[PDB]
Amino acid sequence: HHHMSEAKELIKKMCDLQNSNEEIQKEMAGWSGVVQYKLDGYYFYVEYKSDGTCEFKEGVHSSPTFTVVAPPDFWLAVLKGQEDPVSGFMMGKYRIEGNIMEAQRLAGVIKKFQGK
Amino acid sequence: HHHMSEAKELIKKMCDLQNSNEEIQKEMAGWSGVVQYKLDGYYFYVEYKSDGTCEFKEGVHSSPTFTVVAPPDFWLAVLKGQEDPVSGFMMGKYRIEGNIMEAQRLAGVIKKFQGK
Repeated sequence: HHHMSEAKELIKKMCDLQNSNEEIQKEMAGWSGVVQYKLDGYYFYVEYKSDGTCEFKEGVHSSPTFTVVAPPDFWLAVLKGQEDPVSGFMMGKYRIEGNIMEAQRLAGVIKKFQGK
Repeated sequence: HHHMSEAKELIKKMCDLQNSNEEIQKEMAGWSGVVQYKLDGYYFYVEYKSDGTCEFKEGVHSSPTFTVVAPPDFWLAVLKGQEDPVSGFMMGKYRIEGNIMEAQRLAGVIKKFQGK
């Protein structure tokens, strides 16, 4: 049964798995932010908390770290490891709004030269 | 003596310091990419190698990971820790072209749910 909300449902399942798994939480800890998704009309976001837990939220956040705008079938395939999001991005299979991660990467590299 | 190429000269000094410092290299290791700078007419880039070393290059790379387009005086202040690039970005004090880092962040989070 093919249906367009499967990608959303899997992101939700993965939030439940993240919040239930002590090892994933430790790997995600140390960062806070919000990823907004727009999958053909389905609007939802995941808030990531610095304790490595997260929260799946319906709708649209007024100020996310970044936004993924993608076809649901392609995003599902990405979620299941059938498709690469880096290479997919380079080829234009979806789009991204937001550069705060580039800015944070810059800030962190600069940090290492502080006092030298 | 105020002059517009000081920010560039400091990035160059920091590449020399990175390549001379065993501890910064270990912190930078594991990632490869290219950051292109455009500071009022000064075009130069830093290639980051996965061994944590780098290379300062004159001109323009045909395909960078991302590009920083900023006023040189503001970028100098950022380099010296007098100005915050994250908050600076949010306020529109400079701009960034490229979203590959958002894409890589997505790929890495997805990785943790592989086989679960």
